[PDB]
Amino acid sequence: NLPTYKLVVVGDGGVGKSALTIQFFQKIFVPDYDPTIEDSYLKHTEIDNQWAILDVLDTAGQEEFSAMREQYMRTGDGFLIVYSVTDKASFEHVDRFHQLILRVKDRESFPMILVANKVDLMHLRKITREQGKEMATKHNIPYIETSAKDPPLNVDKAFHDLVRVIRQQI
Amino acid sequence: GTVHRWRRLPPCDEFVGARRSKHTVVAYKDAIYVFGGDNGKTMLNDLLRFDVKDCSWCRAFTTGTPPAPRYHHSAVVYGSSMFVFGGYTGDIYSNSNLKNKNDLFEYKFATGQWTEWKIEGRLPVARSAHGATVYSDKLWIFAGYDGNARLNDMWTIGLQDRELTCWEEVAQSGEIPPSCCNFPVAVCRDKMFVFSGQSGAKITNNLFQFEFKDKTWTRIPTEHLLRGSPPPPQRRYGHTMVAFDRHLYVFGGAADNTLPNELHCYDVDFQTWEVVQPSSDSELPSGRLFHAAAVISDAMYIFGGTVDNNIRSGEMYRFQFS
Ligand SMILES: Nc1nc2c(ncn2[C@@H]2O[C@H](COP(=O)(O)OP(=O)(O)O)[C@@H](O)[C@H]2O)c(=O)[nH]1
Ligand SMILES: [Mg+2]
Repeated sequence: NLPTYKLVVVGDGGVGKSALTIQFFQKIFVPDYDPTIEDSYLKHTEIDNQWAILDVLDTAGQEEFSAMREQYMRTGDGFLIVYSVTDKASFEHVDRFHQLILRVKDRESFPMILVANKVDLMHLRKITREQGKEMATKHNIPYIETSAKDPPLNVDKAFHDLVRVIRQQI
Repeated sequence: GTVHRWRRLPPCDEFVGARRSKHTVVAYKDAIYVFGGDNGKTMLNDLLRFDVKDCSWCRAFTTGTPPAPRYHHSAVVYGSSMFVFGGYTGDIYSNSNLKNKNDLFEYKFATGQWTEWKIEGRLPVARSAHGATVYSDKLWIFAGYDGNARLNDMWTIGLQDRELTCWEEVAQSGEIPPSCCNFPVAVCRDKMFVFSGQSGAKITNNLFQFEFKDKTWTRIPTEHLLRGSPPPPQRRYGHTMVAFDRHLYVFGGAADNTLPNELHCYDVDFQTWEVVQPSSDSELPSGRLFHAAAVISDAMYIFGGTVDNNIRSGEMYRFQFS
């Protein structure tokens, strides 16, 4: 009887969803992963001394959901809304992804964590910490800054914290 | 009547049926039958009929309880009946009671009768976005998404006697296509053909061919750029593919976050791809996905789908094949 947590990584194109997922599961930074590939990953990890199965789907594409994408978006236990601190458009679309999850889930609130990625790119950073932290506290969801480029930053914590959010509900 | 001409046929009237996607279209006699789908708010289980000869829409006559409202199901025509299998069932708006299906419903065309084939024995796993076709008095369903992962299995069921029939898993051989869903299937010559689809990390523009006799798959070595041949169509999902006169016609689908409206044609015998040039008087259909296609006489018919901005469509287009 092991618990399974279905997590979905959503965000604009290029924010680093594939980089983060591959970093989290395969412990390697893979630059320029195929932007259209949308597949799922599986591990058994122990969070807070409790074993858990992690079922993560790296989303891709903005058109209508494939049968796989849809059922993941409808049954997912939590979502990682990811934007790039170098792409102001991705930040303005956090609201779009936020509304999408609630509309699909038909809920007033759902387990979500705002993820600011590519923090390593400091010279080209466009969105500050207060900007992202305000966005997160606006949607009443946690905020984590991440970087999938070696050495990775908060990649494991981001996914683990999402599980923790799920465990501390209802 | 101009050859190789797109023609915008009368769309499905709003009072007949809702503009939809993820529906199924089946050709029978001189009419196209639309079943199931997604109108943008709920699932559907109505049955529409487009009379090709005079371009008239109507709700098809149905008696008996139809299948539960669903989409991403399959529909095939065997003899004088339409067979619905699989799909996605539940309540979309409230996001509840969602499940894939593995049931089998028959729609008798002459009487409009809905009968459920309550099949005994071991069933194929409930799935959506699977592939399906009818060949050798049997229903063939292949691949799809089951809830946890994509599939690459294949099953048959005899459609001759409802009471004396059961499902059988096909021991496939050859290069089985990578686990896929949301792909079209067409039978030409005595082979079943599958192009692209949503296959995760293995998403490609490979063309697979399944010869029923030896139950073996073969990825047709294409893009013989050595021969300078035209390239294969871009990898995509949610597209349609129909067979007519030793050729496969691929249209629509979402390809790398775009909705191309090019018409691709694959010569099965010569293993060559081409882009069909529509006549000057053609009414080019917009790029779409999750639409549906069928063939009547020497013309292809496209209905529904999702166009740009997640807009459901009720348009019906006809491409004159010859
Ligand atoms: N410097 C840097 N580049 C990153 C990071 N994460 C992703 N990228 C780059 O962002 C681009 C697209 O990211 P990708 O992994 O494809 O993510 P996706 O497009 O959101 O699925 C590639 O050029 C990656 O190398 C990161 O943490 N740091
Ligand atoms: Mg990606």
